Amino acid sequence: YNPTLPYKRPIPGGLSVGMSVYIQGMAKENMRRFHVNFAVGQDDGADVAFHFNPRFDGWDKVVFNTMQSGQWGKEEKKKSMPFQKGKHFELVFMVMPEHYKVVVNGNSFYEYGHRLPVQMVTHLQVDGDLELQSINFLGGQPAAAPY
Repeated sequence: YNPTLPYKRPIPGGLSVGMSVYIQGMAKENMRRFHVNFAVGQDDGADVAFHFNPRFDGWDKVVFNTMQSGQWGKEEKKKSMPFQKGKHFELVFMVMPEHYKVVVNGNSFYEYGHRLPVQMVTHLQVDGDLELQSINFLGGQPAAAPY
């Protein structure tokens, strides 16, 4: 709840199709980039099923990729920037059978097809030029997380 950075949060009960990740934060006034990782492990070198990476340099854009066995795969990207320097934003990831759907501030933004099984994701990692306000989960079985 208004954590530091980097922020690593275990997903109570694991990640499953149907769930949603709700991120509230603020892009820094001097932001260059930041990322959200759907990681498969606690450690920093853990593989990443879905890497969401907004980049503010040259062509303002967002990069999407997967890291398996320490190797980044084919990079995907949308040459559009839904975030604004110094502005509060609402990032929502919905897990569907075929892909993660990204919605920024209510605006549908992208659909990243699954490369790594959704269920291998155990942690949500956030870091970069932003202020993190909160990370919330919706749907699925909460296991030990109270609500």
